[PDB]
Amino acid sequence: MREVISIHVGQGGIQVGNACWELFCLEHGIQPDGQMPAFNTFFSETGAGKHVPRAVFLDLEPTVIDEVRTGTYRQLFHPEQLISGKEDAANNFARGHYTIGKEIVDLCLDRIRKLADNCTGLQGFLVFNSVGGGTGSGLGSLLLERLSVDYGKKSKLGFTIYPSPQVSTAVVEPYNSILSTHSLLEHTDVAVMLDNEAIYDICRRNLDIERPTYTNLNRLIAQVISSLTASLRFDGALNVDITEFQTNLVPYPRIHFMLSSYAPIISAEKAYHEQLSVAEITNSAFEPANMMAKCDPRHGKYMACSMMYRGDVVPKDVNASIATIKTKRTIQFVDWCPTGFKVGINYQPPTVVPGGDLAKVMRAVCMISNSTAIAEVFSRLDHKFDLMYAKRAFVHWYVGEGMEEGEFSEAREDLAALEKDYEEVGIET
Amino acid sequence: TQTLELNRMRGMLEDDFNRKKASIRQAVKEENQQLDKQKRDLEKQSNNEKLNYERTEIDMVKTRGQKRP
Ligand SMILES: Nc1nc2c(ncn2[C@@H]2O[C@H](COP(=O)(O)OP(=O)(O)OP(=O)(O)O)[C@@H](O)[C@H]2O)c(=O)[nH]1
Ligand SMILES: [Mg+2]
Repeated sequence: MREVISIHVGQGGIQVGNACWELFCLEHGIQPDGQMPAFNTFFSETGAGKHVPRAVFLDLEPTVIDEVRTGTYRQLFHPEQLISGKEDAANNFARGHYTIGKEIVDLCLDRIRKLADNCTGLQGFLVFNSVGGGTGSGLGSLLLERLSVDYGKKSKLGFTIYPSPQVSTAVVEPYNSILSTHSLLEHTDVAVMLDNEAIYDICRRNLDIERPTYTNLNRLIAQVISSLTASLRFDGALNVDITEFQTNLVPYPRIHFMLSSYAPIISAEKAYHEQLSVAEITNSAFEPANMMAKCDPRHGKYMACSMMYRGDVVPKDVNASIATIKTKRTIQFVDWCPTGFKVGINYQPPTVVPGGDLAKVMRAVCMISNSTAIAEVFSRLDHKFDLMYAKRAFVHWYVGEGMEEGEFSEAREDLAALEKDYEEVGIET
Repeated sequence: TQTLELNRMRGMLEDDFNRKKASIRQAVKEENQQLDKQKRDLEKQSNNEKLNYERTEIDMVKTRGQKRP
């Protein structure tokens, strides 16, 4: 009787949600048939066994949602929560926020209302979408607008797969990412950056697979989100609301851009060779090598940090290890948060998904941090925008739909002030 | 005598709890040992299969002589 709603807009969202619902069906014992031989957070019961998950699936390119509709989970998802237009967006914002998107966002709103009226104590939203995309950026921004204007009190935890500053899957990412950032910053309360590259380096070092694919990255993201929802899913000594997250991790109304980390993530052999104590694991969780957002946190000072533990985890060693962390030297907090840590334990140890490169592991910790290194990301990203708008490139591709041009400036202007933000709050007093 | 009857209670319960936890850890070690065989064997199968397929490909390519009409 305390549930979540998850939305998977765009191409990144639908893939990561595919893997994540695979994991969730694996955990709660729910079979691909939708029958089961705890689920009230995600799933819902249709009277007799055959359950349906609380989610909507939006991607106007009908290809990936077709790959779902014919996949191993054809029987599970509600045949009406699979919406897709008859065209694509092509990585520009206006193609998914002004003209094309103007069609199905109302259908999404109707479906969401007809899901929520069935909910009892719905806590938070969980959208999944890239910003470099065309339909996960525009349509997602419009849906965020509609949600933030209708319901209100509910938290809105988005999980955006930002593009790394180095690698690129498209050449117009800066535009429709600046636009997404500026259009969500006024209607979100959480935005955890999940770079698509740091996970590659992770799989290269902790897992020895020099050739990883989107499947393994999505499995890892599913693991993170499952470790997160482990609070509501099953019990534990420290059950924490999801509304806890928007309380511990929102200092000021404008600076709410967290980054996450997960530990431990190892193969079978390393687990055979390793100790995996509480101190060791909460020490490794702080290393920069496993920050989902590709950053160097030493470049800045933290502001808030929340840690969800699961497995055979003794609280006394928890307190001792976090104390030693706060006395460690390389990290640095700021003056205006002497209380920096937040903890929450659960007795649901992680799952060994068959074939998943991850190995069976007794303990786990997920660390979501509101930090200051993320700021510099914008800088480098703003970098790109400079060289792109110093020549008025691709503007015609945007005006060829109906989105006014001057908006660019505004959006860009906003991010400029954004940098000012992390030079006004990051400064001691 | 009562306090000894109780201290032996504490001792037996603890020296059972610890052996049980160690047994759990050994079972997890065995589970990881088992999981290792999957990545030990699937890679061997895929290697042998690539060998066979690419050898057959080499054969099919080389099997192009001359026509001489
Ligand atoms: N880590 C990860 N990233 C993904 C995955 N699937 C897609 N992405 C990212 O999605 C982005 C590609 O842009 P799209 O989302 O396809 O664009 P769109 O909004 O769907 O609109 P159109 O593609 O034009 O139809 C890239 O950044 C991908 O890395 C995934 O499964 N895992
Ligand atoms: Mg797409």
